[PDB]
Amino acid sequence: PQEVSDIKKFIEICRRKDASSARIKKNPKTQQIKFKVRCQRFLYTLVLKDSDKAEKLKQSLPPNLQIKDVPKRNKR
Amino acid sequence: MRAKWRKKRTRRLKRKRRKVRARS
Amino acid sequence: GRVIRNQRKGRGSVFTAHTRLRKAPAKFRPLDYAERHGYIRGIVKEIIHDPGRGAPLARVVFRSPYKYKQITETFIANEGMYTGQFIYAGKNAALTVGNILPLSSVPEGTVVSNVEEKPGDRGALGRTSGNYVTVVGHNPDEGKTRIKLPSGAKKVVPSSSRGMIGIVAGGGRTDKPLLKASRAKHKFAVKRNRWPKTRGVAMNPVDHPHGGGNHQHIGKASTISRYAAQGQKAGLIAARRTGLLRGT
Amino acid sequence: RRQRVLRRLLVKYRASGKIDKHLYHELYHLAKGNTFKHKRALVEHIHR
Amino acid sequence: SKRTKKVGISGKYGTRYGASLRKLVKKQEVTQHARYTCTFCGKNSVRRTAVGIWSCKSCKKTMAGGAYTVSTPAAAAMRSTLRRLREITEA
Amino acid sequence: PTRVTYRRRNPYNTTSNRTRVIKTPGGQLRVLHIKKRGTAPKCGDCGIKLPGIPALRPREYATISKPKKTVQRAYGGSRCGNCVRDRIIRAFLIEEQKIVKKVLKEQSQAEK
RNA sequence: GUGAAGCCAGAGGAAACUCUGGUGGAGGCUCGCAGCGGUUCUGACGUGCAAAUCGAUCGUCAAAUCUGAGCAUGGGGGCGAA
RNA sequence: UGGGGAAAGGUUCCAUGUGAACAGCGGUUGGACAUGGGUUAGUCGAUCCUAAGCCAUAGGGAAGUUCCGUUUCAAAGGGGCACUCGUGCCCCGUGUGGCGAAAGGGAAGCCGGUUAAUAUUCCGGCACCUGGAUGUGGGUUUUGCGCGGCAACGCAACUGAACGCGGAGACGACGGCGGGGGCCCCGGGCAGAGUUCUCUUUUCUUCUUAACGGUCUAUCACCCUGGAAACAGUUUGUCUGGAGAUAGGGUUUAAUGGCCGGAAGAGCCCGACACUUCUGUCGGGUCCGGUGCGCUCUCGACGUCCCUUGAAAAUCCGCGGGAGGGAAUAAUUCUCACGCCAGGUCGUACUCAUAACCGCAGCAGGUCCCCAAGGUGAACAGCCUCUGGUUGAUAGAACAAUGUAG
Ligand SMILES: [Zn+2]
Ligand SMILES: [Zn+2]
Repeated sequence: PQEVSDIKKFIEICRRKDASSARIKKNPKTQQIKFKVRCQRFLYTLVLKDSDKAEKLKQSLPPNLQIKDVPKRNKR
Repeated sequence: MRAKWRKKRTRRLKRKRRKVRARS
Repeated sequence: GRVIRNQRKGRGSVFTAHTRLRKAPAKFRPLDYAERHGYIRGIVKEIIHDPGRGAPLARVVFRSPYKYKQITETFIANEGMYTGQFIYAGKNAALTVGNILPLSSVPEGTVVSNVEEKPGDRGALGRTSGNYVTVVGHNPDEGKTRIKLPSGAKKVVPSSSRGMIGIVAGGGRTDKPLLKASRAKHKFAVKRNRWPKTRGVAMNPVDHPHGGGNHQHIGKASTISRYAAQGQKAGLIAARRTGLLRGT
Repeated sequence: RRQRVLRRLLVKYRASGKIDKHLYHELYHLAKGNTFKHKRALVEHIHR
Repeated sequence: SKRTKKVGISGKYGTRYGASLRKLVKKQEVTQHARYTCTFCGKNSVRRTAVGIWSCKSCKKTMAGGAYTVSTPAAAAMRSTLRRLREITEA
Repeated sequence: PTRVTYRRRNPYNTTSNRTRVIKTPGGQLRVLHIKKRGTAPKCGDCGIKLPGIPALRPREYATISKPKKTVQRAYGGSRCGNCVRDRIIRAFLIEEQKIVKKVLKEQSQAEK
């Protein structure tokens, strides 16, 4: 697990030759948006508190990879 | 400074030089 | 009968010497050109305690005259030495406490310690806690020197024998009583397995020449001849005399 | 417990300025010796 | 508040070992646990570590001494005579 | 108040089987086996612990970058910093006293 | 439980010095659980639970204390606080 | 009389079935009988290093099986490079062999779930170490091998051969004191449960957060200014100070401390709907404080005792020294970030004991350790209780003598 303070370098990570997967979790209780991406060695997390930079960012990341919002209660 | 690092770095240097020489 | 106790000690099975905690033996340097014609210097790095002995030891570091290296030796420490001191060794070294001189470059009356019986054997004569030897007189022709030993006897040794100036540290170690069986046990448990000593008069006739009886008594005489059979020498061997001494 | 209480009080006074270092030192040694029994006794000595 | 009148440091031994031995060990025990003034740095911070080794807590120097005393009368006499002997012999 | 058990085959408390009681996100009390404690390197001639150098096991020192294992001056490691100052002073003075004595002896011998 | 050195304060005296209250925590010291041992009942059982055990009462308990694994000594030989 | 292990045991573990024999009575039950199934590792061990000790080599004894000998009166090795290619060349040397620890030294893995029987190994997620080849980003250089701080020193890097110096591995017993994790105790709040003739804003249970990283702090100690007697600072325990105290300002070894990622999507507690099953599904909650000569583990600064001073080796790092090599369109031997490949062999079931070991046996005997709740009480004393485990030792009837125990 590794942090990313800003937004610019986060897309730089996602725009890499081995970024295989990504996902998006939203917490209603604490009003938070977490962007998680899975590279070869580490798992990078970006935390946001806003509500509109969330969706607009999602169109900025490359189109080739996929994004699945995590569903509450996930079965084996 | 282990002998390994000294030997490994020299071997790595020699291999790169040999490739350059062949291309020339 | 069986073999008596003082015969079993020669097989070296249980009665050996414990030597795990001893690091090195105490000797001088070997003879060399430098010490034989001039002098060399060393540093006193540490002063340590080795178990099973009085007379603390001193670690001394010298350089090497032939190679790029440094050698370290272990001497017995004389009363007065301190860490960081400068020690000298050779023919032309001044005579202060600590120095190492050939015994011929020494005036009569000085006390020394750790003297070589023959030049090169690296120290044999006086090396216990608080003892010393004294020089008495010289013989420049056919060089030979007479010395007095800590027991009273006198000896003659070659003039190029070595001795290191001073008196061995450790002082009067044997002045306070041990006062406790535990202290005696701890004293001996780092040298040899000999402490608890049984009394031959309490033995059985199969065990010791003094053996049994309906009273505890030696029976025959206790003075044993010098040319006797192995297994008989148990008592006062070759005694010239008995009783309390008076004159000396 | 008692020793800590007395020493804690004394440093407070010296910093505030109610006493100075000479009286402080004298009282500290008077306290190490079994002189004062509790906090009340100490202040009375200071006041006198 | 003296707690004794003659026994002293040898009071740990209770009523054991006999009066004369207790009184005789006091002579060495009292001077072994004492504290002597250093010779190189001047502070009063010298204590015994081993049977013949002494060291200063402040300068970290170490010195070989007596068994139960930083120095012994026999050693001091020898050093003085030897120093006197050498000077006249070389003069 | 649940009681715990070891997790390896060594049942003895032999100064190399070190434990630590922990509570787990499952609501249980377990044990983790921890390693021994590091130690800081000492000075080459005085004996005190050098400041600015971590305290690790003798093999973990092979994965750390150099500027984290030394300080930036002569005799970086193995010397505390007060002892090194003595070295410069001592060296300089001995050299100075050397030349003056040498010149004094030769000039005096020249006088004869 | 008792309370040795070292340290703090006070009081008496012309002086030499002596007393009193604290602090501290030494000892092959002491009462007493677990472990170790085996005094008495000359108790139980005595073709036994057992080819040496069971019960009550006892000795020591911070040191000459108790103990595991690896190694050495071999029969007129070993080892033995005997 | 609980939960797990070392030595020892060797299928005793699990399922299905069962006549006779065994379980000193019975037996539908069994550690017995019959038929099948069950033990997955780069991270746990062995494998590596030496200790006490054992055995080869050079040699010398003895008629001989063999005894001594372990650095000794020995010509005893190991390092580098290039070809066309194996052949050839060039340097350093007194040498200095093997075995021996599942409790000594030692590179690296945690959580959740799963089977009738295994799991730190299987499944999902998130990491780490060693070895080997290689590329991109960044760094350095025309003053050829970095800058800043007075200083202790700091940072994402920031050449270093022969030879040499030093540090870590690396170590006794006891006494009190301080910090931290875990347990115990007290108050409030939300859910569920017990009791209720009378009383009790009542009693009980759950309220959890791993390895691995980032960032901010934490005793000792060290640096700068200045110069102390009317002596001061100060520990429970009198040590410290012109060899530089008090005071003011700083640097640094040491997290099992706070916050963030991992991480709520997990686990746990309630409520509401469905139905032969194959099956499930949707709502909530998962907080805030205090206290202590409390018990246990660990860390730190102190002190005491010794005619007692309390192991060695493999492996890794630092420094002194300056051999060689290196750019101006690139060159690069940068211990920085990311990226590629691989990690062989054997053990892993179960018991560890009033029935799985040794005592002729399913024997009141013996056999090395780890964790340790509430009450009374000085207390691991004795007595009662909760979690957890048992209810197993041939039975029924009557109460004479003599017994054993009270
Ligand atoms: Zn001194
Ligand atoms: Zn230093």
